[PDB]
Amino acid sequence: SNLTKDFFMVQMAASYNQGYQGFNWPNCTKHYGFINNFEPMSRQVPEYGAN
Amino acid sequence: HIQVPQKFFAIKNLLLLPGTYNYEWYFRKDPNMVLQSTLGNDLRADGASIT
Repeated sequence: SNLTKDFFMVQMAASYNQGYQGFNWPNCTKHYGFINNFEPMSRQVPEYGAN
Repeated sequence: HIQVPQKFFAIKNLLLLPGTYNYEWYFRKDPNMVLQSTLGNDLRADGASIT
């Protein structure tokens, strides 16, 4: 996704005390948490040039 | 843009001390092994490639 290496680590260290060890799916995820609400996605559009 | 783990059990959660270390690894290019398919056809004949 667009979310950077700089700032995904800040969100997982604040909310779930991860970082410096393995990123995993955490045990206790709240309703207003980060990892159960984060939804990355991707599409592919053509070039749309002259032709 | 992917992030692959380290699955070898001896050095997957090891704690290092100071020192300078070399870390070599070999990756795959076989599209039948790298990729998955729903129908399960050959991906070498039906030409799929990863670079």
